[PDB]
Amino acid sequence: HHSYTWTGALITPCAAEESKLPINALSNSLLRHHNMVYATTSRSAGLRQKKVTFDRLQVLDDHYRDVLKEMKAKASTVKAKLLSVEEACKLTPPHSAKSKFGYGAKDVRNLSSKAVNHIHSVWKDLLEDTVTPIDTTIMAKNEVFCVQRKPARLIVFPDLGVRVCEKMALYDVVSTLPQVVMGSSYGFQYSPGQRVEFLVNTWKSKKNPMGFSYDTRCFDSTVTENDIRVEESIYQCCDLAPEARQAIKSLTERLYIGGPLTNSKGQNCGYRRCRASGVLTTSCGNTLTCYLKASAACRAAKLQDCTMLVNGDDLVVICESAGVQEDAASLRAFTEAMTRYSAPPGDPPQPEYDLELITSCSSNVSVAHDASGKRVYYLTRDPTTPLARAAWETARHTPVNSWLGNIIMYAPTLWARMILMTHFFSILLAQEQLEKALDCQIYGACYSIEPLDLPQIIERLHGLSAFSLHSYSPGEINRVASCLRKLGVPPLRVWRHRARSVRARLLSQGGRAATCGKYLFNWAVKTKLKLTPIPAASQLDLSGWFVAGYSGGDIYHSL
Ligand SMILES: CCc1ccc(/C=C2\SC(N[C@@H](c3ccc(F)cc3)c3nnn[nH]3)=NC2=O)o1
Repeated sequence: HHSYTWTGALITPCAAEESKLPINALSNSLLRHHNMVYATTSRSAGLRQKKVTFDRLQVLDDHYRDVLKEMKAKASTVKAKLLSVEEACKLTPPHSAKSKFGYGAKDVRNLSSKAVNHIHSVWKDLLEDTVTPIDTTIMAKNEVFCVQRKPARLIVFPDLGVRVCEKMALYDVVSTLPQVVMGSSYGFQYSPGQRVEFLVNTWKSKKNPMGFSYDTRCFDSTVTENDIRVEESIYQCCDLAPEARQAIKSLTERLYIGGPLTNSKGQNCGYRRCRASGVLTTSCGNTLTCYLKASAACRAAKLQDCTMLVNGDDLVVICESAGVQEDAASLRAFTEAMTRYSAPPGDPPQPEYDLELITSCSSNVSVAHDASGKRVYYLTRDPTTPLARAAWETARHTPVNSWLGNIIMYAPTLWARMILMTHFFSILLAQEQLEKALDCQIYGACYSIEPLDLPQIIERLHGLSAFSLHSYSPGEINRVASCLRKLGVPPLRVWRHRARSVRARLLSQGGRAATCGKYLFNWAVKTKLKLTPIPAASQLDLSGWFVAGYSGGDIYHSL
């Protein structure tokens, strides 16, 4: 029951890898302590392998099965449709990994005959063959972090032709089933403000609120063949075309359950018997499996009035405190139950009685004040990683622009507004690229977004309050200030000055550019403006922006 097996061949890169933070003429204006930023490479792949390789044990009891039966009952009310080849193709990221069969993402998106014919042939093979394991590629991810160094994460994905077939058979499923099965507990259905709203309204729902987060040690490796088959049983509960049932069955047996691992050089690196992190069902499956195990675990632990919030492998639980002593005991029972379900904790879960002290999805609730001085809750997080990546993206263009995604997701925060917005808008203006669409990711899906639309986008996801928040909490203030000292980032005084400069230059531009200056940097001037709803803000089609998670799902969308 080992998560993985290895032949000994090394996980190889498909291009030159940089470890040290690239430096340019802009670097210092943001960060001085360059040696604290690094990017993980294949060189550490070996360390990760040893961490994610272990034997799994599972003891499923009646609570587990009772929760599963309930989940299947909700799942049966779901009706999913097969996606056409064209539809699935249009969902393919312009820069997705090219197929090993003579065509790439560009060919897929343009519906080239070669790409369509191969896709159709792969689809046919899935319907006729439900046994032969599908090949996958294992790569060491290149991610940027701040020191104090972690080994590179691994990514396992099948060929482009297969990814397109996954979409056809399961896109509609993984996009709609989770919300029906888990209801208000499915986190990807909420925007940042909606997630904060759900957490506060839930916290208040309890007379004696108590909450905690649960971090499973390498969740993907804890997923057993049973878990993957259980997820399939849930999918099959949906009303599906017979052709889709066969495709989902086949993908489960040949890909999801496990298969061979091939490095970028074509050598067999080993075999996988756990969750593949680079497939379409990675997010939905982890969310379903985490919710199933945690729900059953809550019962075993006898937690009162439990309200859960699940996002992939990230879990949040808010319930009725039965006392400080009893809570601690319950939590331990919960952990023991989770462990029996093959989901041991990486870090011991601790009970919190202060919402702001609960961190889930690397984030936490905090409070500030809007123009009217009213108390307003918002989602924030430790700026360290976001700032380390912003430095890298300062001297190196990357496939994913983390700074953009961070600005969109945490626009109300002190650090995103003061630093991220000021810094990158200054750069955009200098290169006159304000209107250039850039790629960023929201909940694992890729989106092409033009900086000039940030104002309208932020107003839609956070409301005008994001443009005028102030008097942040002492806790948040200290955490940001510490980060800035650690990384060597200029003080507010400096950023405010740079913001006025950027703001003035934007206003001169006019059009949307001026809108960016007026709204994004109204906090910089001494005499703030009124700031009213943006007209074109209703034209934006953010329908599929916050519906589900697609981490590793190879999903694309054009705004
Ligand atoms: C990171 C270290 C730090 C210094 C001061 C604070 C706390 C601040 S600044 C602020 N408001 C200003 C602001 C500065 C930068 C921003 F990005 C937003 C708001 C502001 N001026 N005019 N309107 N609002 N409110 C607080 O509690 O944190």
